[PDB]
Amino acid sequence: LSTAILKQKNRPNRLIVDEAINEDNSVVSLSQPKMDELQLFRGDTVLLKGKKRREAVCIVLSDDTCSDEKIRMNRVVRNNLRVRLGDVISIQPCPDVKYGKRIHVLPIDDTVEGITGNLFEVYLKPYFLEAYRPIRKGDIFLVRGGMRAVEFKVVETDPSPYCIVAPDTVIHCEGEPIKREDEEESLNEVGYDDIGGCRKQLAQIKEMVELPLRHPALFKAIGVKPPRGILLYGPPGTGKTLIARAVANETGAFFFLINGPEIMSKLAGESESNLRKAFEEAEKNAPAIIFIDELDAIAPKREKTHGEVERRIVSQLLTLMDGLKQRAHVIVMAATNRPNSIDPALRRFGRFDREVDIGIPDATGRLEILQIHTKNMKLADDVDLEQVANETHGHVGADLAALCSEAALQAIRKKMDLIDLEDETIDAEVMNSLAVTMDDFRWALSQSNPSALRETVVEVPQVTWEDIGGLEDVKRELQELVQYPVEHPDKFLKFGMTPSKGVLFYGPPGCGKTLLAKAIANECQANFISIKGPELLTMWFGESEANVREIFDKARQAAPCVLFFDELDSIAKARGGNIGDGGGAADRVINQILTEMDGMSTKKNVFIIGATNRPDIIDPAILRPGRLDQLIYIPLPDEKSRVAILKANLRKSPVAKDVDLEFLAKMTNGFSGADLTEICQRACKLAIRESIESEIVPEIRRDHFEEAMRFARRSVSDNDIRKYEMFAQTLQQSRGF
Amino acid sequence: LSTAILKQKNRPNRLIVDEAINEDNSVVSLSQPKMDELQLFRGDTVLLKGKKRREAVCIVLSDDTCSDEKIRMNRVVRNNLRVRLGDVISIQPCPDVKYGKRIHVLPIDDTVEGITGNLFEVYLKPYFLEAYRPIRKGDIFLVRGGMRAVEFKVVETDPSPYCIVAPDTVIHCEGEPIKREDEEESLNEVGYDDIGGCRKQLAQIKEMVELPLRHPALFKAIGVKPPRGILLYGPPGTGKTLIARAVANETGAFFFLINGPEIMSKLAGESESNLRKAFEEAEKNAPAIIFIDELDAIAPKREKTHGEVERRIVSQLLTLMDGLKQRAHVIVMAATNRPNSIDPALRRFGRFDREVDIGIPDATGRLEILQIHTKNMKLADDVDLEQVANETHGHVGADLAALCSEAALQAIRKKMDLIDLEDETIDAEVMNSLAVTMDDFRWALSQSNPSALRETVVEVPQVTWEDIGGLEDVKRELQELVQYPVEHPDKFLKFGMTPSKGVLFYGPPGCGKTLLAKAIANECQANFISIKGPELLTMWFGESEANVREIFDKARQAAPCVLFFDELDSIAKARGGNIGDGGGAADRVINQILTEMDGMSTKKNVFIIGATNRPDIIDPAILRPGRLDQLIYIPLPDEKSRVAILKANLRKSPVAKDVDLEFLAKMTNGFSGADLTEICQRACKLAIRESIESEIVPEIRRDHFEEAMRFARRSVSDNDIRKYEMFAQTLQQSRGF
Ligand SMILES: Nc1ncnc2c1ncn2[C@@H]1O[C@H](COP(=O)(O)OP(=O)(O)OP(O)(O)=S)[C@@H](O)[C@H]1O
Ligand SMILES: Nc1ncnc2c1ncn2[C@@H]1O[C@H](COP(=O)(O)OP(=O)(O)OP(O)(O)=S)[C@@H](O)[C@H]1O
Ligand SMILES: Nc1ncnc2c1ncn2[C@@H]1O[C@H](COP(=O)(O)OP(=O)(O)OP(O)(O)=S)[C@@H](O)[C@H]1O
Ligand SMILES: Nc1ncnc2c1ncn2[C@@H]1O[C@H](COP(=O)(O)OP(=O)(O)OP(O)(O)=S)[C@@H](O)[C@H]1O
Ligand SMILES: [Mg+2]
Ligand SMILES: [Mg+2]
Ligand SMILES: [Mg+2]
Ligand SMILES: [Mg+2]
Repeated sequence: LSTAILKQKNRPNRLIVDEAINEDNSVVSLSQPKMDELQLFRGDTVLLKGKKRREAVCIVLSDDTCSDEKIRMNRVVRNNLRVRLGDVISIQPCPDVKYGKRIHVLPIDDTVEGITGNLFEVYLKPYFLEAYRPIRKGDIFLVRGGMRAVEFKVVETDPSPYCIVAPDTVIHCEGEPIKREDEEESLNEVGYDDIGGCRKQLAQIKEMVELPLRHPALFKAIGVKPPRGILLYGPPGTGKTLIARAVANETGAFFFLINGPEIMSKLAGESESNLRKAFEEAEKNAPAIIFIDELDAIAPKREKTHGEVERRIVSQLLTLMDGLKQRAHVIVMAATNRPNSIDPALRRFGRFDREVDIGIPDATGRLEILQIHTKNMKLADDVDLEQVANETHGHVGADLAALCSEAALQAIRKKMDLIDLEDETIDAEVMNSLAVTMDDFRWALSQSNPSALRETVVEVPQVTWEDIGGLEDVKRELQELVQYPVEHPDKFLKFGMTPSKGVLFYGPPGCGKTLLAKAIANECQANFISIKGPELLTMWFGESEANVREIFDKARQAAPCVLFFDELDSIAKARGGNIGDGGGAADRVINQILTEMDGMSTKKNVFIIGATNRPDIIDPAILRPGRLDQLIYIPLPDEKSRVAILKANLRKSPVAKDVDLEFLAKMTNGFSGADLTEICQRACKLAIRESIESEIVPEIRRDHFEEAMRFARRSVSDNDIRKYEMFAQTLQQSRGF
Repeated sequence: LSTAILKQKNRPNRLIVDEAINEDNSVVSLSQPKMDELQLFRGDTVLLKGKKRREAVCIVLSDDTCSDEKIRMNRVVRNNLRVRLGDVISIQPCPDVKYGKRIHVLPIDDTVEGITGNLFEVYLKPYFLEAYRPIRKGDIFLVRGGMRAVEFKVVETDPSPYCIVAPDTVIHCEGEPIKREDEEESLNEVGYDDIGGCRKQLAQIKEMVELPLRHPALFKAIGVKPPRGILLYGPPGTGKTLIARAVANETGAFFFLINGPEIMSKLAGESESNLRKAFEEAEKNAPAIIFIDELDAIAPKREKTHGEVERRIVSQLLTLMDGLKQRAHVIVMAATNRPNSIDPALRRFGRFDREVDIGIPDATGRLEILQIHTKNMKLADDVDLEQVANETHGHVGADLAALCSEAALQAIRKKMDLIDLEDETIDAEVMNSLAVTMDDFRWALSQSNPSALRETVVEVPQVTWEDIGGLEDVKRELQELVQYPVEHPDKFLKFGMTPSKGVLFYGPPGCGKTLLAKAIANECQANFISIKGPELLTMWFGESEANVREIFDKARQAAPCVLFFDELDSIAKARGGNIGDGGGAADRVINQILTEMDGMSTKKNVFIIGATNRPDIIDPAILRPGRLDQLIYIPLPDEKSRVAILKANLRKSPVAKDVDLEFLAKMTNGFSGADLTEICQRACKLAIRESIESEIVPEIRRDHFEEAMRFARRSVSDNDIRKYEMFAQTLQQSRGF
C-alpha cells in the first residue's frame, strides 16, 4: 500500500512491442483489433509514448502481418525511445500540425566519410515526394543515396513545435557534421531505472512531488494542502543527487537546479541575485521544481556564521520560501548530508517539513545496485553477485561504484603483457576479450575502497530461532511481549491492559542474551537497532550528548523496532562499581536515557530491551514500572540444552556421523553457550593441523573433539552460579535501599 | 602483480646502444638484420625515442661495421637524450618534413673566445651542401671551422614543428651567445629515476594517471570510470612535490602547476580568477594534468576559517571540480601533508577520492635514496652505505639530503689549511682531491640534522624466532592463529569456522611478550604497528581522541598487519588500581578501543594482540569473545629454556669456548629472560674494565660470568610466581563479577 505508485498494469492503450521489416522509420504500427478500441485514422501523426520522455511523431498504421497484443515497429525506435523489450509504447494521435518554412537538415557521422558536395541533395533528397514530413526533433535514423545507412540529426527551429512542412521553402546545409558524444549523454542520461535500493523512498517522492503537480485538482477536491518543502538527506554517496536528476528527466514540469557551492563562490551582493532570479524563473513557468543541491552549504546556523553576506543568503531564502503561494504551483526540493547543521528556521512548518531519508542500503538493496552498475560490463561465468553483495557492509551506492571499478582495473593487470604504453592506439584483439572474473571481486573487496562509511544501521537480523539451543520458555515468553501487541491490537484494549514497553535480560556471561534479542526482531520482522554500552561512553570525550536523543528519534522513524542496549554493565561500571569511587550507576548517559525512554507512548510500536551480566550494579531507576519492568533471568544451559547448543553451532560443519553429541553435553556442567562454541572452534582448529600436514579426507572426526575437551575451561565460577541464583530470586527488591 | 607497470621487456623495436666513430651527429645507426624487421628507408628522419622526452631527428642508416642487437651512435647523443648505458633507443621514421624559411642559428659557449665576425659563416657554414637539415630544436653537438669542437644551440621559430629547410632564405646571427646554466637545468631536471624508495606508490600513480590519459579507449571498452581526483599525502619532506615534477617531465599531457601559497598571496577578487584561468587552459588543451601543490593552503575547513575570500576559493574549487566531464580528459592531482585539515567536501566521491600515501621509507628504501644523492659525489673507499642506511631511522628523503650535505661540509673542514677566504678564486689542486669519508658520515649522523620527523611507523620487524629462547609451544600456537587463516583460506570456510581476530598475552615481567609479537609479524611477513600504553594516555592532555580512530584506520591500509597494544597495565592503572581511587579499568581510551575493535570484519586480514603483566586489573570487557578471546600465559623460563635464552643473547658476543652455559641456567631459578640478559650485560661490563686497564686479549672470559652471578637479583618474587599461577589457571572467570 505504501508502494502503490509502482502500480501500472491494465491500461487498454498500453501494449508491448515486436518485429517490423520496414527500415524507413516514418512508419508506425497499428493493430486491427486495437484500432477497434482506438480512434486511429489514416495519415499524419500519432503521439506514441514511452520511457524517459522523448518520442517519435511520423506516419502510422498499416500492418497486422505480425499478430496483435504486440506492436510492429522499426528497430531504430529501440535505440531512440526505450532501452528494449517488455515495456510499453503509449499511442494517441495528435493530428494536423502546421505548415512552415521547412525544418532542420544537418548530418552527424558517416557523411564526412566519402564525397559530400551539397549533402542533403546528394543522398537524402529523393526520400520526400508528396510524403511531406510529419516530424519531430530528436529522431535519428538510417538514410542513404548509397551504401544503405548513415544516421542524421536536427538543427534549425522555425517554430518550436513540430511541423508538417511544404515546399518553396529555404533551408541550409551550411553547418559542420558532428561526433557521437552528444548522443551518449542523451542515452546515459539517468531515469528511474538507474536508481536501485530505494523503492520505499521513491514511493514517497512521487506522492509528494509528482502527484500534486500533474493533478492539483485532487488535493483541491478533498481540501488538503500539498507540501512545498521536500528535504532529502542521508550519508554521503547514497544517491541523493542521483534522485535529483532522475526526477529532472521524468517530469513534465520545468526543472531548475541550484548548486549550493556555485551560489557561494559568487561575489557579494551578486549571489543574492542568483537566488532571486531562480525563484522568478519558476513562478513564471507554471508548475515547476526548484532543487537546491547541497543545501547546508548556503544555509548553516545564523548563530554560528560570520560574514553578513552569509547571513543575508539565509534570510534571503527564508523570504523566498514564504513568497510561495499555492497558486504558483512550485515545489522546492533540497538535499543535504548534514540535516542537523541546517538553520533551524528552514525546517519549520511551511518551509521544509516533509523529510525523506535515503539510508544505507541493506543486502537486498546493494545487490540491486551491483546489477545496475555491471550491466554495461562483460562478466565471467564465475561471478556470483549474490555472493559479493553479502560481503559488503559499510558500502553505500558510491562504494559499490568504486568497487566495480577496482575490479575492472585488476583485470587489466593480468593483461599487461598484450598492452603497450609506448603504442599510440593498441590492438583490439584484447579489447574484445577482456572480461571480469570473480577472482577480481575477491581482490577489490579486500582493498582500500572497502574502507567505507559505517555508522548506526537499522535492519532485520539474519539470525532466526534455529540458531539458538534451548531457552524454549523465553522464546514463548518473548513472543507475547513483542508480537501479540504489534500483531493483535484487538486483544489488549478489550481486556483493558496497556502493554509494557521494555524488558531486561540478565544472567551469567555467554548464555545467549544477544541472540535472543536479534532473534525476536527477525520473527516479528521488525527493525533492529543495537547500541553497545561502550559506544554510549565514548562520544563524550568530544562531548556530544545529542547522540542519545538522536538514537531514540532514529528508532521512532523505524517503528516497528526493537531498541537493544547491550552491555549495560559497562556503563554502571563507568565509575568502577557500587563502592567503586563512590558513585552510583546513574550518571552521564543513564539520566539522558531514562528521560528519553519516558517520552515514548505506551501505544508506541517501538520496544526497548536491555541486557546485563552484572545485576548488582544496575541502578534502581532502570527497573521502574514504565521503564524496564519485565525482568527475565537467562540461566546457564542445562544438560538437555547443551545438546541443542552443540547441534546448532555445527550446522555449518562437516561433522562425522559417529560423533556422539549427548556424550559431551553431560560431561560439561558449568559451561555456558560461549564455552561450547569455543570447544567447537578448537575442534576445527585441530582438524586443520591435520589438513595442511595431511598434504605434505576433509571431514572433522571424533578424535578431535576428544582432544579439545581436555583443555576446555569453565568460564563461570562455582560461586558465581550461586550468586546469580540470589539475584535470579529477588532482584525486584533492589530499588528502595 | 601490483608492480606490473614496471614491466618493459621484449619489444622488438627496443634495443641497446654501442660505439660510433662518426663525430658529425647528423648520422643515426641502423642494423641489417634489424631493418629486416623494420621499414627503414634511405634518407630524411627517424623518430628515435629514449628517457625523459627529448630526442634526435637527423639522417640515419648506414652501418653494421659494429655488430647488432646494439646500436651505433654518436657519443654526444649520450649527453643529449639518456644518461648512459643499458637503456633503449626506440626508433621509427617520421619522413618528409616541410621546407621553410630556414631555422635557428645561435651559439652558446666557445664562440665568444676567439675571433667572431659574422659567426655562423666563419666556422659552421661549409657543413651544409645538398645535405640540407633534417633537424630538431634542442640538439647540441660539436662543430668548427677550427680547433675541432664548439657546441651550439637553437633560437628562432618559423614553424613550431621541425623542418627540412631550403636556401634563398633569411636568418640571423644577431643574438648574444650564452652561459651553461640553461643546459644544466635541462640535465638536472627530474625523471622517474631521481625518486627512490617508492615503487609501490608509483605503480599506483601510473595506473591512475598515465593509463587513462594515453589509452582512454580501455576504460571505455570495459565500461569503467577513471578517477579525476588523485590526492597525494604524507609527512613533510617525503618527496611529494618531487613526484609532481617527475610526472611533469614524463607525460605527453599538458601539465599545469598551481602553488597553493601563490594563489593566496594575491589580492581578493583576483586569485578567484587565477584558478578559473587554470582550469580553462587545461580543458582547451586536450588531455592534461592540473596539479595543485600544497592543497591545504587554499582549502581548509569552511567551518573554521574567517575571511569571505577564504571561503569563496574553497567553494570556487568545488564548482570547478564538478565542471569536469570525462569528455575533457583532465586529471586533477593534489598534494598535502595535512590530509585531515582539508575541507571534508573535497574528499567525497567525484572530487578527490583516490588517495596515494607516500610514507616514511624503510631501511631498504632509504638506502635507495642515499644512492640517488651521492651518485654525484666522490666517495672514499671506507664508505659503507648499507651501514649508514641502517643507522638513520626517523629520516625521510629530505633528511638524507641534509645528511649527505653535512658530511660533505665536514670534509671541507679537514681541508681548511689549503683554502683561503681572502683569495678570490682558490687553487684547484684541492678542488679535485676533496672526497668524502666514512669518518664524516659518522659525524653527520650524530649531529643536529639527525633530528628528524618521528611518528607511527609500519614495517616488518627484524627480529626472527632465532632471537627467542624456549617458548616452543606458543611459537607453534601463534602460527595457527595468524598464518593459516592468512595463508590457507580454503581450510577455514570448509570446516565452517570463522577465525578469531585477537590474542592476549599475560605473564610475569620480562618473559618475552614483546619478542613473541614482533617475531610472528616477521614470519608472516606482515606489517607491524606497535602502540605502547603510555602513548595512549599522553595525547589527551591536548585532548585528541581521533588518534585512536586513526590508528585502527592506519592498520587497515597496511593489511596484512598485526596491531600490538603493549603495556595495557599502564592504562588500567591510569586510575591506580581496582580499589585505587575507585574506578574500573574502562575509561578514556579503552571505551574508544573496544568500539574500534568491533568495526573490523572477522574476515579481515588485520590481527590484534594485547599484552599485560597485571592480569588482575584488566577489565572484563577486553576479554569478550569477539575482542581478545585467545588468552595465552607466558611463564617464567624453566631450566631448559634458560639455556636457550643465554645462547641467543650471546650470538653477537666473543664468548670463550670454555664458558659452560647450562651451569648458569640451573643455578638461576626465579629469573626471567630480562634478568638473564642483564647478567650478560654486566659480564661484558666487567670485560671492559679489563680492556681499558689492560692497556695501561679481547674475548670475554669464564671468570667474568662468575663475577656477575654474585650481584644478580631475582626480579620476580616468590609470591608473584604463585599468584600468576592463580590467574594462569582461571582468568576466564574474571568478567561477570
Ligand atoms: N542507490 C543507488 N543506485 C544506483 N547507483 C547509485 C546509488 N547511490 C549511488 N549510486 C552511484 O554512486 C554515485 C553516488 O553519487 P550521488 O549519490 O550523486 O552523491 P550523494 O548521494 O549526493 O552523496 P554526496 O554528494 O557526497 S552528499 C552516483 O554517481 C551513482 O552513479
Ligand atoms: N543458547 C545458545 N545457543 C546457541 N549459541 C549460544 C547460546 N548461548 C551462547 N551462544 C554462543 O555464544 C556466543 C555469544 O553469545 P551472546 O548471545 O553474545 O551471549 P551474551 O549473553 O551476549 O554474553 P556475552 O558476554 O556478550 S559472550 C555466540 O557466538 C553464540 O554462538
Ligand atoms: N623518495 C625520495 N627519493 C629521492 N629524493 C628525495 C625523496 N624524498 C625527498 N627527496 C629529496 O629531498 C627533498 C624533499 O622535498 P620534497 O619531497 O619536494 O618536499 P615534500 O615531500 O613535498 O615535503 P613538504 O614540501 O615539506 S609537504 C627533495 O628536494 C628531494 O631532492
Ligand atoms: N624468551 C626470551 N628469549 C630471549 N630474550 C628474552 C626472552 N625473554 C626476555 N628476553 C629479554 O628481555 C628483554 C625484554 O623482553 P620483552 O619481550 O620486552 O619482555 P616483556 O614481556 O615485554 O616484559 P617487559 O616488562 O616489557 S621487559 C629483551 O631484551 C630480551 O632480550
Ligand atoms: Mg551531492
Ligand atoms: Mg554479545
Ligand atoms: Mg611541497
Ligand atoms: Mg617491552
